[PDB]
Amino acid sequence: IETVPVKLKPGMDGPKVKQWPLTEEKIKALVEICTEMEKEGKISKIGPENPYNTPVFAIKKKDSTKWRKLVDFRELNKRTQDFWEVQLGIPHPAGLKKKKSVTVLDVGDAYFSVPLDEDFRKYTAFTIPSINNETPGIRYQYNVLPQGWKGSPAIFQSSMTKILEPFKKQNPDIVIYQYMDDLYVGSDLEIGQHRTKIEELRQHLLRWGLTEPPFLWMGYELHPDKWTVQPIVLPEKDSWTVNDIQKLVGKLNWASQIYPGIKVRQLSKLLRGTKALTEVIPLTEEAELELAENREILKEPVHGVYYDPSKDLIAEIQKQGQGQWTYQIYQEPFKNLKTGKYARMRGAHTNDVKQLTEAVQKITTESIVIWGKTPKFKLPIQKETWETWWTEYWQATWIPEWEFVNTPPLVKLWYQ
Amino acid sequence: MVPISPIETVPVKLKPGMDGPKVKQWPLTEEKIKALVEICTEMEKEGKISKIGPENPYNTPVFAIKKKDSTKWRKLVDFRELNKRTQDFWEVQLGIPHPAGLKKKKSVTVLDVGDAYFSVPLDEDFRKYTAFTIPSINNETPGIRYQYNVLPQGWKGSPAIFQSSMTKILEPFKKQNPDIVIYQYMDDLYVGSDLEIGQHRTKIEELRQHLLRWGLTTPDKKHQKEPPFLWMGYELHPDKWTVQPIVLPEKDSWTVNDIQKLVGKLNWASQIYPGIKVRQLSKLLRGTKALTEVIPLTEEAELELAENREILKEPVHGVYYDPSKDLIAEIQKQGQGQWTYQIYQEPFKNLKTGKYARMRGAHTNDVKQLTEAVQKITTESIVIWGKTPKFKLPIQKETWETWWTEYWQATWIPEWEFVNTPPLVKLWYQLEKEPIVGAETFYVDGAANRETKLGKAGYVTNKGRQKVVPLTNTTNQKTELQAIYLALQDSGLEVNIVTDSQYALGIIQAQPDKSESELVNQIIEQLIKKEKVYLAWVPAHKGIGGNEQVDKLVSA
Ligand SMILES: Cc1cc(/C=C/C#N)cc(C)c1Nc1ccnc(Nc2ccc(C#N)cc2)n1
Ligand SMILES: COC(=O)c1c(N)c2cccnc2n(O)c1=O
Ligand SMILES: [Mg+2]
Ligand SMILES: [Mg+2]
Repeated sequence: IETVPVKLKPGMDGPKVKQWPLTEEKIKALVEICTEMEKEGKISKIGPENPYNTPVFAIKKKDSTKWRKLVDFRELNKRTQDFWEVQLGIPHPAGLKKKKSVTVLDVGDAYFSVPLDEDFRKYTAFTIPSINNETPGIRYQYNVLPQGWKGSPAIFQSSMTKILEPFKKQNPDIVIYQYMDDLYVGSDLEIGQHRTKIEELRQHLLRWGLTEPPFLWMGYELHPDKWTVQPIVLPEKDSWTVNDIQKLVGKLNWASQIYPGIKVRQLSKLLRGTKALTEVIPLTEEAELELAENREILKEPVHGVYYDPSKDLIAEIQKQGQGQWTYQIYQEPFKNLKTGKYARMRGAHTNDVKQLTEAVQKITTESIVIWGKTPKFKLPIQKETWETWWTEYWQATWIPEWEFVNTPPLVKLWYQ
Repeated sequence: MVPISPIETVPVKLKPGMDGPKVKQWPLTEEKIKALVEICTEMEKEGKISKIGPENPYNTPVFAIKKKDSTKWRKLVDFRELNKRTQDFWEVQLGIPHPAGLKKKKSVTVLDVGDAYFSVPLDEDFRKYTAFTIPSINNETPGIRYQYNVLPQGWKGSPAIFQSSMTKILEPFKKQNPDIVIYQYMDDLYVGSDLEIGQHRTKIEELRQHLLRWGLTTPDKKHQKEPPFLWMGYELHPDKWTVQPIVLPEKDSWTVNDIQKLVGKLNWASQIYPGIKVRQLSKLLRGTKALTEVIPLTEEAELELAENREILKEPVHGVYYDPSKDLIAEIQKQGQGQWTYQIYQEPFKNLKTGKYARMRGAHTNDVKQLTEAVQKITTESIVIWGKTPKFKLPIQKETWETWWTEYWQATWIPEWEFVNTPPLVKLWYQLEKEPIVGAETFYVDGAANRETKLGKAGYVTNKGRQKVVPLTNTTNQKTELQAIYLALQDSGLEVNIVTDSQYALGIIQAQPDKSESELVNQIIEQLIKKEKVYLAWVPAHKGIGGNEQVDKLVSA
């Protein structure tokens, strides 16, 4: 009921980020949403003495038909002070990624019940553009904690801890983790029981609410205990061609950068001479042993891999074709913290960019569950193509950072 | 008296840490001072400025300027210093409408709102920063001190605050009259509609009555301005638009500046004149920026200019947007990285045109450039019409399918259909996915000395064919490309090539069809002639047979 003071980081002004072009349907959706938000006191019109801006657009959440406003507060979040006053930071729960089922709830609607510091409101300014700039864009700022702003869960945390208290005490084995507008709820129950607990959980928020959230009813189900990883595997063959052995030596040479003890001497010796690529080469005993020893090395964990919470996570993605995508998450090169592969890219069989956008969201979700922050993506796409289309397929309430890769990596061959 | 509503004041601040201006008033002639006193006396009578006491420490210089071919002086208050110290504002006008996105109107009326401007008050707390001083006759009395009560012409905040103030006043009128459009530019309101003229005039009178609620009057004697309108470099008519006349000058010789102006005009023309080209003229401007230098036009530039004169020989117009119809965008390849497009709804009735130029860089291909043009047109179309056009592209559906399924990057183009208008965009070569049975295998390598730039490139094959060429003025990376070129030259129509150059593989795997490097172009020319090419990579210095053999031949 009383506001928490907020400031920007020393020597920084507010965000001044251009609104990107919006389609007619998204503008109309935003005009309706913001008209209601204004009637409810959540936002207010602003005048020309506020020069700040943050981009806004609209999405449809997964399995819903109603438009959701999404503000891209990435710039404001970078510029906003850090929040360690009451707590140094909420230790990320290592048990969340170990639960049989995790359901993600959209609790962002809760933030609108808390007023925002009057002196900070100007920095949340945003614009609803008009088609062809024919009318002045509609300018608003927030009066309440905004969805997507890193300060909202931090300021709401004391309220959240009290709302959830009876449920946690009543269910001591449930793991509950908040990230931005998301609540991640993990348990080891049979799914039917699990959903009932999730539905039990919704009622606490609803009961609290009335003392109606548009997307609280929804539920994104995950199963992190079944999440799958990608060790390095070598072919098992009866007939090795010159080409096969060259590819193997290439892959082993690459793996030698990650694992020590990798040898290719005996395998390369097989290719002595100047041979046809399609010629079949019988493996010698020495080459078979060296291969077997390499296989044994690749079954072991990478040495000296640790997570440092002070460093960025980096995610690389490769297009493998036929709807398949590989990815790696690391902080230091050759020190992967997780690797993975998708082929299940939903409703996007003829759209590369929709597939990549869904891959980006899935990887970010995995990274939030495991480490409690989002990675910086290295995307195999031209900037202009990505920036034209990704908002059409985005369904999450957060947005990670990304950069673009313009030269094809050899590494695609080694994760293939 | 009829009560009028006040205009809400916009609160204004100086930039953090900055104080107001303290600039010396210049001495003036007795004649100039007398002129400024009379002018300021009238502004004071009208409420625009007020005399202030000696306590105010701020000052901005004031000047008197002779209104040409007249005996009347004008005042100029030079707010440059205050402007440096005044906060930034939201500037609503940054993005201007494109004519191609406007809708046809039966009637467009212009209302002069210059007088309303002086009903917009300046934030009371900011007024002190606008202080200025008329020097006194002979410097024998204190100068007359004034500050502004209204938005000063020339002050940083005036355009944004005026525009926002008018918009807020007009909002209920626009909202409750959805059958008109209202656009403000400078001191005029433009009101358009499709009503029969009697009803349209009724709406204008209703707007005037609405504006009177805030005491804002407009000139009864209707404006002298009427369609067509000259606006932002365009001509607007009720049912069509074009650019203002494009006149390319005749010259016996051309300077740097002349060519910059020519390309500027051509770029501007290219939004409605189809097929404008600027590559060869822009090539003349590479790297140098001495505006007076005379650059001889190349034969190619003279040809491009002649082609442009023919395109511009007579007027072309665009039509306006009909939201009930689809948008169609058609693209053609023009050569040398140039692309041209038209956007229309009905055949042969363009809304606008445009062009796209290849981005600068080492290598490219036509499919990538076509994709880039599509993305540019898509984004422009979202801006102008709020939707993506349906595309008509000079690329076969099967060509696109082969490209995107095999390309290492994610790529997408929205709904489109093939249009068979040459030259068509095609794939010029396709590398094999697997080694070729029965094709000779060429192991290539290169090396160069970093000091002398002497080097070697060559190959060895499984048939015992070999070649090493000594080279001058080369580098390690270049020799790797030269070695691949040799292998392509000396092999049959199907060939397996083994390289240890990650660099060379990275270039060829990017699938360029044209390059800034003549060597890469020669390689591309060779690839096009082959039936099948498999390019395999191996790590150097790992004891791989053929690779180690050729490495020894070129590194000695
Ligand atoms: C942007 C704009 C510039 C001017 C003009 C500024 C100036 N000078 C006048 C108006 C009324 C508008 N606003 C809109 C909005 C939607 N459709 C149109 N169509 C439209 C406008 C003018 C003519 C004409 N003649 C025909 C159609 N105009
Ligand atoms: C002593 O030689 C070398 O270390 C050597 C390289 N580092 C090398 C790197 C890329 C491509 N080709 C290469 N070749 O051919 C080499 O010989
Ligand atoms: Mg080499
Ligand atoms: Mg070598």
